[PDB]
Amino acid sequence: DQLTEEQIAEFKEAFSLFDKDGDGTITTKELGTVMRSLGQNPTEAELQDMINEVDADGNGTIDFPEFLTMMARKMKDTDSEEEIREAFRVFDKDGNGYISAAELRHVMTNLGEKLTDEEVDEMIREADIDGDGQVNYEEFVQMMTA
Amino acid sequence: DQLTEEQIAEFKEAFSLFDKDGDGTITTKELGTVMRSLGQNPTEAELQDMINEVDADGNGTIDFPEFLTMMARKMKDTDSEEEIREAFRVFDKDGNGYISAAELRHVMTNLGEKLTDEEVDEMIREADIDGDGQVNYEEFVQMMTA
Amino acid sequence: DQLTEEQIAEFKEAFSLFDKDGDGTITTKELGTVMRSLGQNPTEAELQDMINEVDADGNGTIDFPEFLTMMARKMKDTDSEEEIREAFRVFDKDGNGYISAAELRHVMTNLGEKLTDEEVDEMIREADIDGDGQVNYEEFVQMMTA
Amino acid sequence: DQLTEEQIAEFKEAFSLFDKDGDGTITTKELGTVMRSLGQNPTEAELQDMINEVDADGNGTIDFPEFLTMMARKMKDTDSEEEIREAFRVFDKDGNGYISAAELRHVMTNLGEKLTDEEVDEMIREADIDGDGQVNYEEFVQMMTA
Amino acid sequence: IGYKLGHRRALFEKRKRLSDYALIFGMFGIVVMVIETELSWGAYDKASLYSLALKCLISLSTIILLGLIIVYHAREIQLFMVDNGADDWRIAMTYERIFFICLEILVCAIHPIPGNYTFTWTARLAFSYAPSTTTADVDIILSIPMFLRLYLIARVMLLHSKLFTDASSRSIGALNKINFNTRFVMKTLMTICPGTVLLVFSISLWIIAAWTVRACERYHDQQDVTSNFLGAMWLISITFLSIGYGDMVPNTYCGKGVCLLTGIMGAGCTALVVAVVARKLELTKAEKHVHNFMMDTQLTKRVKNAAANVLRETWLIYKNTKLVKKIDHAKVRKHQRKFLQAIHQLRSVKMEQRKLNDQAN
Amino acid sequence: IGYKLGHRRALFEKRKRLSDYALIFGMFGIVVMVIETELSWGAYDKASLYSLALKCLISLSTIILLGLIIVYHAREIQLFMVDNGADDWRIAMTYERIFFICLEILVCAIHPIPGNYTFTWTARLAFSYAPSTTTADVDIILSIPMFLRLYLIARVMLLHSKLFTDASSRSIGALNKINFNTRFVMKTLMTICPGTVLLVFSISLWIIAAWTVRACERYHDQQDVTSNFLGAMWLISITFLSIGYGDMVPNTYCGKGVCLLTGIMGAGCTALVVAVVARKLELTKAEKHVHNFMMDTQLTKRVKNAAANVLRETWLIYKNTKLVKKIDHAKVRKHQRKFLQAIHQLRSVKMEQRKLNDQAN
Amino acid sequence: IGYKLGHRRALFEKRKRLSDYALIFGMFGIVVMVIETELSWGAYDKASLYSLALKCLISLSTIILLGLIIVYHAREIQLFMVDNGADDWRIAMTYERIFFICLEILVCAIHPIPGNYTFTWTARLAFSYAPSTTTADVDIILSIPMFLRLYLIARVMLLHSKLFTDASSRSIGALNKINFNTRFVMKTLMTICPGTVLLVFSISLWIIAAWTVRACERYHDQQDVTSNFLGAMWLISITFLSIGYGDMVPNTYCGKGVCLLTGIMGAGCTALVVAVVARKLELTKAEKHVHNFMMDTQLTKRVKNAAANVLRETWLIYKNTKLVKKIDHAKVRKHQRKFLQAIHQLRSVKMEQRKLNDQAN
Amino acid sequence: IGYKLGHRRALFEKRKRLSDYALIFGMFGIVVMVIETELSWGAYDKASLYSLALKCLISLSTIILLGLIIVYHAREIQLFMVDNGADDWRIAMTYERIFFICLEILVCAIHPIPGNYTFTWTARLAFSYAPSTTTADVDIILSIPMFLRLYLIARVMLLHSKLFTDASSRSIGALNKINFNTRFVMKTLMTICPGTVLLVFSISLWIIAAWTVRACERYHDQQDVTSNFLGAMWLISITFLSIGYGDMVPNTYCGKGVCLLTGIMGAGCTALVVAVVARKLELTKAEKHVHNFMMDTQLTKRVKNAAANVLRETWLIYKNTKLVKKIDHAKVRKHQRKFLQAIHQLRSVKMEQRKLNDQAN
Ligand SMILES: [Ca+2]
Ligand SMILES: [Ca+2]
Ligand SMILES: [Ca+2]
Ligand SMILES: [Ca+2]
Ligand SMILES: [Ca+2]
Ligand SMILES: [Ca+2]
Ligand SMILES: [Ca+2]
Ligand SMILES: [Ca+2]
Ligand SMILES: [K+]
Ligand SMILES: [K+]
Ligand SMILES: [K+]
Ligand SMILES: [K+]
Repeated sequence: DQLTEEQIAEFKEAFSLFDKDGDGTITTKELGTVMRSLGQNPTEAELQDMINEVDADGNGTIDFPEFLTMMARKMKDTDSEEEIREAFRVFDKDGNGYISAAELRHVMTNLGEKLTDEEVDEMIREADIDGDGQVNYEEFVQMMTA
Repeated sequence: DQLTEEQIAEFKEAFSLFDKDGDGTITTKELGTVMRSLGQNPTEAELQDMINEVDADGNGTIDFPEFLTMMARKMKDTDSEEEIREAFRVFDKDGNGYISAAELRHVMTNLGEKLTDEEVDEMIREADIDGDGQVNYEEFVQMMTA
Repeated sequence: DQLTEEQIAEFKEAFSLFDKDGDGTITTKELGTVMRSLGQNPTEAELQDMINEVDADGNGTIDFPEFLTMMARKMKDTDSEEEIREAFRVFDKDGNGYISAAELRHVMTNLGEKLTDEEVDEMIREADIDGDGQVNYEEFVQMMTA
Repeated sequence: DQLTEEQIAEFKEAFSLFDKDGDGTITTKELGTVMRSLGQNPTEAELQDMINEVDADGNGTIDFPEFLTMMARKMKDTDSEEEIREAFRVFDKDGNGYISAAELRHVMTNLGEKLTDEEVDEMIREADIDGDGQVNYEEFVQMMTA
Repeated sequence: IGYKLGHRRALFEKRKRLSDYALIFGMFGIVVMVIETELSWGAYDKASLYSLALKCLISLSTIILLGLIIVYHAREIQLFMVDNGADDWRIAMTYERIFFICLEILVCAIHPIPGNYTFTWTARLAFSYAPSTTTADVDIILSIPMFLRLYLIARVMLLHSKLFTDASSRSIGALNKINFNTRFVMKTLMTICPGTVLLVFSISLWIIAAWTVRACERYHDQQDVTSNFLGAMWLISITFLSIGYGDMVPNTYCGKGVCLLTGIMGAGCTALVVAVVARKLELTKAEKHVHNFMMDTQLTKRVKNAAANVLRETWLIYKNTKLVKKIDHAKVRKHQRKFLQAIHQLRSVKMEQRKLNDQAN
Repeated sequence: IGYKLGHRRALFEKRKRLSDYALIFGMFGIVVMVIETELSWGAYDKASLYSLALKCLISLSTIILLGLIIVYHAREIQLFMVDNGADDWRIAMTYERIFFICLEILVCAIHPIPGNYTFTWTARLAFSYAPSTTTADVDIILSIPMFLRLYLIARVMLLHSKLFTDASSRSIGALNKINFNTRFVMKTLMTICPGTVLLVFSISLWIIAAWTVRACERYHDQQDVTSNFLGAMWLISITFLSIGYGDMVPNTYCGKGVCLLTGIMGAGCTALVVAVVARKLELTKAEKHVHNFMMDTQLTKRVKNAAANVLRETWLIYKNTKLVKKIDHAKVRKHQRKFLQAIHQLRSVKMEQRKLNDQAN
Repeated sequence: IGYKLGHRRALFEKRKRLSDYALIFGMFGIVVMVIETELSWGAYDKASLYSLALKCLISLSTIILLGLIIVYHAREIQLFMVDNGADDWRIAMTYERIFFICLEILVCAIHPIPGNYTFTWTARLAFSYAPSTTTADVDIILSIPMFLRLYLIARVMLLHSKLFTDASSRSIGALNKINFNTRFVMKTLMTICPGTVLLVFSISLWIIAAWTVRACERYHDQQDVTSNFLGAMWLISITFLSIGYGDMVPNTYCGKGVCLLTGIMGAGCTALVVAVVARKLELTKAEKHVHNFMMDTQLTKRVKNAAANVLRETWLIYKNTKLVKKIDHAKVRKHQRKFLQAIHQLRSVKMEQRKLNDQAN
Repeated sequence: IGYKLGHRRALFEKRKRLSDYALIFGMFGIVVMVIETELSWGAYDKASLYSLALKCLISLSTIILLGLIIVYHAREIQLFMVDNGADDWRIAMTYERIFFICLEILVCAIHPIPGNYTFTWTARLAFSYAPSTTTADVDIILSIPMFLRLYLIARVMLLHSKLFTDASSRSIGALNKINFNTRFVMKTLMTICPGTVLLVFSISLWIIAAWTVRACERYHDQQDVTSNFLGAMWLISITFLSIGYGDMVPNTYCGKGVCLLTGIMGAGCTALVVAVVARKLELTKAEKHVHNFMMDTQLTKRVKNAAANVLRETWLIYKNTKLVKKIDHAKVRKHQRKFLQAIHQLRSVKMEQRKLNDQAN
């Protein structure tokens, strides 16, 4: 199947929305143009971080092969590899990304369905990859290892 | 009749709306205060000219006897010797006040009920108080002599 | 029946709003944040006086024990020890809290229920705390002595 | 088939809308005055360019004969000598006017009613005023020669 | 100033006083007419002494009312001459002041005169289309128009307005170039007290229209349908709301005209009520702010509660898959369903939170 | 440029003049038809000389009207050729200009021709479901459609508009690119004079619909119910307001169609009236400022008056408690009640004052 | 703290418990009355043991309800004394408090007492105007007013709201000086959930009004018209929407009162629904921006497509005029028509684009 | 990429294609039912071969429709498994996906089966209250519910929307967190084309409701009142606008239900029309600016014209007073009246111009 000729032109129409002067490059200044017209005024770091993740060539701009991959993730109704991140970032402190291991005991025993002490005790002892009590997203990657 | 005791407090109550803290005088600063709350932001000269006319004492401020006289004329439904000036100021250029005599000839021929040429010809007679062709309001006060 | 388990925890929820992160410390910067979202932008001296009164420790902030006392007086339907203060500050001259003795005679004989001259005469002769003709706060506390 | 006395006065009323001081002509500075009241804030070049075309005297101001000719164009329901200008300026970049000859090949073949290659082929071979690949509005005046 | 501000006070008082006796003598005649009309139907007849005696008390009141109206207009002329500089009473006559005086005289000059006169009346009955003919009296024609005398109440109410005689208000209006006319009061009232005038007007119209309908319908009703006072009240109420007529269609054009007027008034009042309800339900700043505060707190709590379940289900699945050797797939699929539900709930709550926040910003 | 502007004036005058004779000859036929229809019922019959003589005056007017319409369209074609650059009349025919000419011809070509023709008509009566059969004439079918000739009034009114033929407004139209089309006039009118067009349209519809309903209902009505002009007026009025039918349901499809149209028009007019009432109630800046000023003054006075009573009651309580040895508790209770009432009133007035001050900014 | 907050919670709990037993004993009597009224028509008669036994269970419930109301008022008095600092209980007696207690007692004291009493009832029938006389019992008079006991549900609902008994919101309420009144809850609900209260109120009114109408009409109806439950439901529904009565006009006044009340409630609900629909159609910022983006893209594409045809037709005309010697004028005319159409379409699309852009800026 | 966006395309096409055959087989049965119901009344009877032959063509279509629905749901399950990471069909069953499948099956499984069955039907006639009993067939019960099959049109219309399968729209929605739901299309349509959906829905409801009412009323109507198609159309139209019933009250309950539904829909549509009319009357910036410009010019001209007359009358008075010896006072007083009129006109025009200017600033 892959992509048909009619389908190829479809992405070009969507690709042309981010190429005002062509060049096959999606620069930082171009993002600021479209976001202002969409009721957004984000900081420079936000757009700098946004383009950073969706950049694989390393030049700084975005080409079609990177554009095609990011669209497929959007087409998915639910990205199961992102929701766990959002739950961590709700309880995240000052953007460190390293959550205290002792803090998780309270949020699991009381918030939600009140998980039992014995089960959450097994949770922390298996999540003690750090060995000191400051867990991070490294628990998430082993959660989805299979 | 003059003014009865219950009428004494009536004007003072209205006078108290311009006398804030027992000033006893109506200055420029207080006048600008009430005008802003009434949706007006006039220039300094406008308020200076407004208080200039009602400054009979000469101290630079409005007194209660002065206030009584000016507001008494405002009770009239129509000040007879004031609309003639307004009509003159409509046909006035750059606030000079010297309306050209030849200008009155044109406005009386077509604007209004179209007086005849011989009618305005006699009108311009005695209109030149000196013989140059400029009249500010000496015709107006001559009109209301009796 | 004061330190009941559910009611103490409920006060924590109310106390958590004014607690920034984890400190039983309420300062001038905290009030500015909460009042801004409630359509209030008071002057610096305002909240400085506000926190001053609800301060007993003397550390320049608000403690949890002080929070209970101030909440208790707000739950009461009517504070009889502040209404008389309101009736004095409406008649306050400039802000010093000094009201002349002769002023009270007019506001009592005319404004209100038209109190008799003999009654107000007995009022002032007893209200003379020193004998100069100016009462600030001692009259109110003398009224509510018993 | 002339301009009667009623017609002459009719244009004066329209002409008086732009002759504020009765100068017999219009200055370029007062164009922004009427445009501001009509919800328009054009740049200096726009108003400079607008008066440039309708300036026949060359002094730098517009005379009545130019104004009379201006209305005649406005009376026309469709000025056929300006519609082609609009179409050309749609397919125009950076206001150069030097439209590429190869660019016209693609639009005619696909964009529109799908003209054939043989039809468009004769267009460039005739539109080549010099033979370099850049076409201008001299093709348009050639179209409307007869 | 005494010649102007002292004299002007006397004219205002004289004009104000003359508008109360006129109202008293206008209401007296209406009351006497209603009593006489009610009592002349069954208690006695039009050829008795009671009828003549009770109708001779209306002409005297009408004459007094006309005299009072003339004196009031003369005093208004005097006030106009005093106000605007003039020394000739003929200047005020401007082909418009004359017309309204005659209109007032004609309106207030109608009353049932003494005597005994009759005429013939014919009508077509409702739902049966049968002719009906009776002998009536001319007093019914001359009594209903006297309800037009109610315009005096508006004048009395206007002349007693505090915002109409006060120096401070006059000075502020002169400063702001506002117009103190006989219509501004209505616009102010429709804002300060928009729910009282509607009720008063509705009740007055209800009672007057019901009485008028019953009085017109007495002559051709023999089955006690449209001649009953409660039936007339119900018919007026259901015509005001535009529901229908039922079996209460009048046999007379008088009732038809009254019903048409009631329907028009009802439509206007419904439009006004719709506008008032539209202009009432909006919130002020304080309640909006406190509502936003409480909503933000509740949504934050719900966000935390929803975010807990995602981690709970993820841990449950991971523990149940690679542990204790064999696995029960039913539990695994149940936990996967719960995981998806938690994800969807979290996404919905986050979207609602962001929408409310950006709206409240 | 003298040729273009001078010639363009003549075409406009010729086009404008040709639209008045058409209106005169269109109204003449309607008037004659109404008179002939009224007089052919009881005065004379369709087999007389009066009917033929009076109906022979409609065909001539129709022919003149058709000729005038054709000349008007020819002059419009000439104007279109002059305006846009063209030198051939065949360019204007665009399959849409042709269709409207035929539509106009068909609309204006219908009239009752001379002769004496008949047909058979059957209907079911209301409230009784009884069949009715009469013999009628074909002239009733050919006369009612002539009311469609009223579209000429709109054209005459439009061509006489100053805002349509003013040379000064062209500059502003160019500067703002506003469309001076045939619909903008209604948009302007519904704002400058929103209460006159409604009244004119309502009265015209009322009279025309009542006459048409009576004209169709004359044939099958033998009890003078729906064939009476005042009854038709009342039925149209009560259907416009959507109150009901009473006992006035027509026995003919004419009445049903006219009543349906009247109901639709009434619903639209009610919606427009609601919108107008909503638009006509907001205040301007000057009156709002004056209102705020007066409210602030009154509220300040009320605040002082309420604040006096608190101190008064406090002093009364203190004097009555620790003085003259023995005390009467009833006075203490009364004074405490008054103290609480004064406190509550003061709090309420302060709240109203602060709310008004916060709002008025 | 101590007595200030520890004791204040006990009073609230005592006051809250006393409002549920009152509701239970108020609903029990209504249910028993409905069952007894239904069963006393055909099953047994008012001179049996079943009637006495089943009506003796209402007086006991009424006595218990009165006792509970008195205890509730005493506890409210205690709370008021605690919350203000007064000592004597007599201070709280302020007339307005006394009047409402008596009003509640009178409202809740009415019930059908045991016994066997009768009276004579007469009415006029609809559409026939025929008198009708029956012998009825006094229990119908004493049972319908018991539906006034439904005011307790509002009290129970109010006392159970978290937004009224939350100590956290007190700080914000004091800061913003917002009045937490018994009416604020309604205004908040009309915004958070504006579509649920309307449905609940409509269904409750529908059922209660239909039952009451049938209970009135069963006495004088012998043809099963207005005494049928489904017929009563349909009559209430069509009166609520103000469509008409059909042949469903009641023969009794207590049916007319219910119909009038239903019409008034329907008018109010229609106004509220109009306001809600008006407030529910606004678009938020994000959707507006997305719509503008899509519209701009589509309009740009249309502009390019329209601009191509102008050049195409110009080239076709030029090729067809000065080439291959002899020329067919039909092709030239067709191409000129297409050229003009393309010009007009391009102008229209450009105008729409500029209008959308300027309005979206 | 492969698989994704290549395989997902095939599932979309399969799902879209399966929704058209379902619509065709759903409309075929409705058409055949209408023809059979019309022809079974007078053309033949239920014990013939035509009836059996024509009713045997509905069961086959129903079976095909059920098969298509099942296949569509299976493909939707496959798409859901593809989208969200899962490898088991049992995960999708969530106690809600199952319920809607059963609801669809029950809705689309009803049709008139072959055979000849009868039942007894009793009703009360309108305006006469007379019982009526007939023998009917069970096919009337099993045919009307098939109009519920119209929900497929919404699905077909939604799946064909361009704004539903556009990558650019999805990208913008991601950028703005836009929830592209099955209801958002209605929200957009009520703004882009608010006058077409109302007309289409009104006409469809009109025709379907009229046919259903006539189908109910054929059984108990012997006087051709409510069984006539045009009469049913008129009754539906007058119930939609809530004018009344006239003499067209149905004798059946399924007519009453249709009338109630029509009334509710009419009230909702009236509210929507009011909102649309309110939204469609505000002006844009360009026309407002042009209107302000023209008004300012006209007011300036009127100000000059009014100001001329004051000076004119002053000069006339002065010339006529102290000249030509004796004076005629009639001319003097006439000129004074004109002077006052000119003053008042000038003041009014000045006030209006200043008000317009400050409003337009
Ligand atoms: Ca770039
Ligand atoms: Ca790149
Ligand atoms: Ca001063
Ligand atoms: Ca002075
Ligand atoms: Ca702090
Ligand atoms: Ca502290
Ligand atoms: Ca100039
Ligand atoms: Ca020049
Ligand atoms: K209605
Ligand atoms: K109705
Ligand atoms: K009705
Ligand atoms: K409405």
